[PDB]
Amino acid sequence: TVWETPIGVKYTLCPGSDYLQTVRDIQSSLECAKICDSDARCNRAVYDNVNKACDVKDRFETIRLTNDLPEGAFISTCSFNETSYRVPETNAEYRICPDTDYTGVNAKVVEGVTTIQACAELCSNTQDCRKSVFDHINNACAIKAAEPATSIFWVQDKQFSTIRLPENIDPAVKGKWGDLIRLPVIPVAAYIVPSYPEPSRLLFFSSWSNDAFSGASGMTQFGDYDFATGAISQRTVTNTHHDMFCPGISQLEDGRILIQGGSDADTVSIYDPATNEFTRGPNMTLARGYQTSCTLSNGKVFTIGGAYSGERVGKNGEVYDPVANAWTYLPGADFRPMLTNDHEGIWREDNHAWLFGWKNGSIFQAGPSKDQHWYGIQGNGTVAKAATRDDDDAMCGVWVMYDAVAGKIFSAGGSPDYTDSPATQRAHITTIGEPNTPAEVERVADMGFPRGFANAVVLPDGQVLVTGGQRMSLVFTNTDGILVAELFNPETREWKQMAPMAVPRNYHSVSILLPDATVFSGGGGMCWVQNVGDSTAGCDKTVDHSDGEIFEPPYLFNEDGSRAARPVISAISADPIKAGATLTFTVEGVEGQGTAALIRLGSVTHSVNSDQRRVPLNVTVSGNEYSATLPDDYGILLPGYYYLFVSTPQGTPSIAKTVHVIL
Ligand SMILES: *[C@@H]1O[C@H](CO)[C@@H](O)[C@H](O)[C@H]1NC(C)=O
Ligand code: NA
Repeated sequence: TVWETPIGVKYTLCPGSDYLQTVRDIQSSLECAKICDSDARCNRAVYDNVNKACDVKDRFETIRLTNDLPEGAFISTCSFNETSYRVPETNAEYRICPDTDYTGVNAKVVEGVTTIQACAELCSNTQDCRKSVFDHINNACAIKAAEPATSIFWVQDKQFSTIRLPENIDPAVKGKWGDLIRLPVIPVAAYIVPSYPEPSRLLFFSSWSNDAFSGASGMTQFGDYDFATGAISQRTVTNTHHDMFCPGISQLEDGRILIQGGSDADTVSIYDPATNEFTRGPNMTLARGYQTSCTLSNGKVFTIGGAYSGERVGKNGEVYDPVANAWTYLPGADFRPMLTNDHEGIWREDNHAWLFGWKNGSIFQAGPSKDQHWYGIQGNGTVAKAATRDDDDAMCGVWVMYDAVAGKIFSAGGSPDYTDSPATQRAHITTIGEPNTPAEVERVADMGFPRGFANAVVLPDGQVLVTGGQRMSLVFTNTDGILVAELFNPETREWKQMAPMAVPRNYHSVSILLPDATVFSGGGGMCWVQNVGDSTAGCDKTVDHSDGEIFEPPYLFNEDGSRAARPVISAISADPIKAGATLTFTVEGVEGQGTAALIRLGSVTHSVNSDQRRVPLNVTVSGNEYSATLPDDYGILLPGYYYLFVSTPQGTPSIAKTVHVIL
């Protein structure tokens, strides 16, 4: 049986079970349960039908706390009924969420506060109190330290109640986060499934466990999130003998997803959206993990680096040809020029290269190494310096091609070492034109927050949303996770701070652009255990975030906070299209002339998204009939699957329609 209190707390009564307070003249299970709920310390109690007594820890019956979320779960909204509370003679009202805590630095902790009301009163008498916590077990009141200088998290915990002064957030300025979406496996890696008329599914994957990894295992846990309908499922992919944790990821011309190395460091898996199945690729010429791969102008996939797994040495380039179905080793694609200097040595130094497919089968490497390089696949491979981005390495910085037409790359954050490393606020616009000629680098305004292990996406208007990351790179921690998202506007070279997300998204988190021009932010954590099947019970679960949250940017909102009217792409052929061809589509529901941009479908892991890029379009209109001449350079318009967004003149985007660019 399950009893639900008047605020929504849940207890599970199992008649016939046994396992601080012992109350007699209790007639039933329900009564003992009501005793359990009275006591902030009570997770489990025993009803004794024989002696008619209730023990707060057959002849007996057990009572167990069983909320929809477990104790210690991060929340974005009160799980239970909230109350308002105004401090007498104050004209200052607070929301109170029972059975929850605010974790993080305290401005003050005060002993001998015996009621929630006295805790609210203390908050009212403390300058700059926006969040306080009442400790039901110890009779103490904590005032939380000021945000966003400090990061404060909202956790489900019966010991406490939270007290807050609501902040008015204008979504027309700051966007809006939805609530946490619980997932079966930590989304350490994710990709949009190509589909017509628009994608509806995000696949995501961890390792052999939903919240743990080891080494080679031959299995990956996947989740499948239909963001159209909210349906979620999971599967264990074993048929490719591939633990896909810590891989390279690239989308092929035909929208198949090439997942390369990681825990099974020499294994390759190909996801086919048409079948929803994985097939074995050919083994890589070199075993690799934590490498980046990029799809090229000719549909081949280049990769370099990957010392995380396989041999613990620098890894030269190689290239996959999906038509020959072959890997070729490229020793002339030398790892040495692209190394960082890391306190953990070569294991780290060749990891997570900022790689972009460009003109004539070239590769631009934008970082994270101080120096930028051109790589190529001709002969045995090529390498040359292109520019100096910065005076330090920015390992796991964010980076995105926000304007492929103008060769524009934005990068921000990262840390000089992979871990135990203060993150930078530095940001840069890199401009590329002719491959194997100098790049240009312009330092732009610093980020408002230092961020290691952040994520970034380009939006239809060319702005870049940076989500999560932490002030100091500390693998597998929540520590000083930034919750405030930042929007960088390349037109003004300005940052704006957005609404805060609920959960820190640091190491092993992702972000990715959804077809409604919202951003999924999720994941974080994972536990290392020595062997496949070992117990995770000794793992710090507070750093695991088997969930995500979706950000609506400012462009989705009118000045009054209502949802702005979106253009509708009412008709577009599902036929593939070549570079230089004319895309035509019908647009309804726009006042004045829409703009159009293509955004390549994303794939993401370890602060690496080598599949996304924005290709802005010029359109001409005859009535409701739009036409755009696609760039004729496959270095700009990479093959594969794209979102087509039509935006109002004020910058509100349509739901995307899928466009397939072919060779
Ligand atoms: C992958 O293929 C290569 C070439 O046959 C082989 O020698 C290697 O052992 C294979 N490795 C794995 C890890 O399957
Ligand atoms: Na370093």
